[PDB]
Amino acid sequence: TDNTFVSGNCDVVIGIVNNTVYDPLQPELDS
Amino acid sequence: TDNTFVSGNCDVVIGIVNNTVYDPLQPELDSF
Repeated sequence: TDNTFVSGNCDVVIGIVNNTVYDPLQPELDS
Repeated sequence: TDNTFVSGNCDVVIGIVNNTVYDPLQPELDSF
């Protein structure tokens, strides 16, 4: 999430691919 | 907080306005 920014939706970009975006805040709050 | 940064104080800026800056960490801490 720190190397990318959220813009629009996935139905806009032509050729978008699916991958897991790692959020460093999730494991810090879970631990 | 990610779209802006903290510089100076509210009193030293001319024509400055008041608002509520949204902190994305707040809703994440609500579940925590």
